[PDB]
Amino acid sequence: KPLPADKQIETGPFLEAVSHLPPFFDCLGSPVFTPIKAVISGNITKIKAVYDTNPAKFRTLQNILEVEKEMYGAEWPKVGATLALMWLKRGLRFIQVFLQSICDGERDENHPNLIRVNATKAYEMALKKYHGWIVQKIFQAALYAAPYKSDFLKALSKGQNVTEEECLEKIRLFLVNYTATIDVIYEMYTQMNAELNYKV
Amino acid sequence: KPLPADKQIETGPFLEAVSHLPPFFDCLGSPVFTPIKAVISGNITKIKAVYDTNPAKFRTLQNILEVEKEMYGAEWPKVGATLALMWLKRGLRFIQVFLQSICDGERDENHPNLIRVNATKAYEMALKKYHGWIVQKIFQAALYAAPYKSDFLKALSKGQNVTEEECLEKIRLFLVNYTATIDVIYEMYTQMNAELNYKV
Ligand SMILES: CCCCCCCCCCCCC/C=C/[C@@H](O)[C@H](CO[C@@H]1O[C@H](CO)[C@H](O)[C@H](OS(=O)(=O)O)[C@H]1O)NC(=O)CCCCCCCCCCC
Ligand SMILES: CCCCCCCCCCCCC/C=C/[C@@H](O)[C@H](CO[C@@H]1O[C@H](CO)[C@H](O)[C@H](OS(=O)(=O)O)[C@H]1O)NC(=O)CCCCCCCCCCC
Ligand SMILES: CCCCCCCCCCCCCCC
Ligand SMILES: CCCCCCCCCCCCCCC
Repeated sequence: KPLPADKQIETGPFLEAVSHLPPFFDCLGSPVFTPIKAVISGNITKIKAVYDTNPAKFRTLQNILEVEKEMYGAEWPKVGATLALMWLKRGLRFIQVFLQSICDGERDENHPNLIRVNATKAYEMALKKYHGWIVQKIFQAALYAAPYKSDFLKALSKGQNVTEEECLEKIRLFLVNYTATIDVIYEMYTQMNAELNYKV
Repeated sequence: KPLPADKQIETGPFLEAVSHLPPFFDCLGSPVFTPIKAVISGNITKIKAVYDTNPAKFRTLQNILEVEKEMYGAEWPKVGATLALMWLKRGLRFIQVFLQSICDGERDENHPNLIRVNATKAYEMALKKYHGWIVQKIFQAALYAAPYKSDFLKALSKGQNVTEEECLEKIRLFLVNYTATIDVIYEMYTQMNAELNYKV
């Protein structure tokens, strides 16, 4: 759904929406992506657990950061749902940049059947800042398991079997409100000084 | 707790016990192990979700396999809690073999400060059969992140700071009922023809 004019992101609906994302990792043709599915689902579960404690107090994502800042003092933002959402958003941004790169026709002219270049750009823009050497090396190894472009687009078409062109048009439309929402989440972290820059 | 004479493993208590395991992965000094934590926690969550549907019908692990065999016909055992426990047990066996290898004094004489040889033996005995090439390569990369032996033993001592010798004695005692329990789970899969041998 489009953002409301005030740009507040309702937590409940957000959680319902993002919970559709992990199952797509089971559509990528490689069990290599199972642990990624699980880590993202863990972030979502942690945010849901906090929300469920008091759905009014945590009605919006903005409320989560505001309330937790007040609740946790010196340990914040490296705590609670603020931390879980900090990581979740990085995964959401990876997906944004990846999909946008594919839709924008970016490709390796000698491997046009792969999506490695798109995944690498997304990784650099969303995650690499926060990863040490061994994690980067595992990402590089995992790229071998990334699906062929055609197979990837087939994972997104609801089985239906449309053309690549039709699939990409649907992704382009999806990206409008998706990108807008992720941008608001990033803005909130920035404006609240809630972003951390430690490496894993 | 020791096995009852009839060797039935009560599901509730089992779930309570195994839920202590994922947090140990956060004590290993490397965020590389977070996705492993998450995958194991996912197995546990899936078994708990089935159990919670009907705690009497699923009172024991044996009941889970028996009931699901009857519930799911041709799709079983690649379904439900049977599948989740099939994978969980492989992780439990890895931990068994790893700990036992350390306790038995197995080491690489030119890297006695590492636990790579112990992890490799555990991997070979518990998981490698079920992993294709890229997953094996990721395991090998991840070994770089494995803690030094001293640090690993410090993760198990409840903070306390005992000698390595004391830590290993405690692990040896732990392994008695742990190994017995995992052996019963493996036996159940074998006797029910519930084991699968597909690779990921
Ligand atoms: C052998 C086969 C298997 C396996 C593995 C293959 C792929 C592995 C990719 C390597 C990169 C991730 C490895 C490490 C991940 C995690 O360590 C980090 C931080 O994870 C966070 O850590 C926090 C504490 O600092 C809290 O515990 C968070 O927990 S919480 O409780 O606060 O919620 C937790 O998520 N998450 C990350 O780096 C985020 C990664 C997002 C990934 C987005 C999709 C990427 C798609 C890539 C396509 C190639
Ligand atoms: C960049 C930094 C990060 C990341 C990654 C580092 C380590 C990665 C290790 C690679 C091996 C695991 C990679 C793949 C894992 C998973 O694909 C498999 C099957 O996973 C199962 O799949 C089933 C469908 O077939 C169901 O979906 C199960 O879901 S369910 O819903 O049925 O419950 C699901 O668990 N589990 C496995 O292979 C089990 C692995 C157990 C591991 C035990 C501890 C190992 C300790 C090793 C010490 C070195
Ligand atoms: C190698 C990276 C894989 C990224 C997984 C993307 C899954 C989410 C895609 C959601 C887009 C839905 C568009 C509707 C057609
Ligand atoms: C590199 C493999 C790491 C294995 C993680 C083991 C965690 C579970 C250990 C439980 C043993 C508890 C003994 C009590 C002192």
